[PDB]
Amino acid sequence: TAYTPLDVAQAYQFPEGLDGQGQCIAIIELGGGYDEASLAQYFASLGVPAPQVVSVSVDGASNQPTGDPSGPDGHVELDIEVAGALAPGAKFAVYFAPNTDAGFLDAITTAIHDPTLKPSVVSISWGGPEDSWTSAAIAAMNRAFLDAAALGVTVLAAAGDSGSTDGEQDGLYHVDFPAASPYVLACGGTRLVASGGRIAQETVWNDGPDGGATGGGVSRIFPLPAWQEHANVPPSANPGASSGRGVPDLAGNADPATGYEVVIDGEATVIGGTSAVAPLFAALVARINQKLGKAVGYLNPTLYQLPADVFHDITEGNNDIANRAQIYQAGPGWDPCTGLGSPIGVRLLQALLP
Ligand SMILES: [Ca+2]
Repeated sequence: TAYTPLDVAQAYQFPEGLDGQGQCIAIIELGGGYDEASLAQYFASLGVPAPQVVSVSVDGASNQPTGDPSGPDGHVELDIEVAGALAPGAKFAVYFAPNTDAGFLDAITTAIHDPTLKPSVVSISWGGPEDSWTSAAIAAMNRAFLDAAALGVTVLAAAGDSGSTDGEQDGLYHVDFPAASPYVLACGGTRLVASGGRIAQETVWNDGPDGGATGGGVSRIFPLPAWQEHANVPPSANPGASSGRGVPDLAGNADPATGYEVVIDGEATVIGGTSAVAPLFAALVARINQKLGKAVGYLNPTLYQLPADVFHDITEGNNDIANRAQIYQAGPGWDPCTGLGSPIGVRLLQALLP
């Protein structure tokens, strides 16, 4: 199967009447590139206004599509098409930086502080397991997310496509950064079966070692935040059992099997992965900021205090691609596969009207 971004949104009941207008959404890109007119073509087919999109060169990098769908272009255009389709009245801001610790950082800090585009939400679909980041990068990164929160900016982050071990093949369980940061809205992945706006089934994304699986777990670097105390986060599965930030916060369709119908470098194709969820939730936020007349910024503490019925709870599956230990597994309420679960659009917004 497969769906357009609009089908997913309708599955998650995104609130109607909101196009994200007046909201600028930033997107972080670590290479590759998009073709403007081509994007403008994709939206038309979806029957949506083509959003205004701008490229910002960071550290000497820029919008440079290579033509390889499977290269960074697939990543760039999936980001813009998924969020562009759902918040088309919003201005889009794409920061390209070199694929590095530093370039990643300067991209995040430039968007966050950008005195002209002024993004209210930041969608990030890049990362690496948190134990592979320097201390310096980790510190500057959190300093930047802190800065986000303070400026009223909502930062979302894909939590990874390589199950509970995150492609760090050493036998232990690992979560990705920046999803692990508590200042970030960590986005996991699921397999959505849905029709007519009603969700039939929504399970943890896990197509095995080779099909990809949502990232998810418990950070042994960032401690359990106060707001996760009632979420029933388990200690890390790794030996030592320490206490830590449960990853993700929210989850949404990412299974390629039930993927997104896109157009990447001219070809029609169906792709999934968690790098689609963060731009997806990025559009929801923008619609909500639009409704309230104010940017919602940092949501994490709020989210964990809202009524559970604000979310579609995912209770079946596990994100273990490494073994048959079923680490970690989905369950009632918060779980280290899907978080609180998939947000219910109208419900999220209702609970945020003051
Ligand atoms: Ca659950």
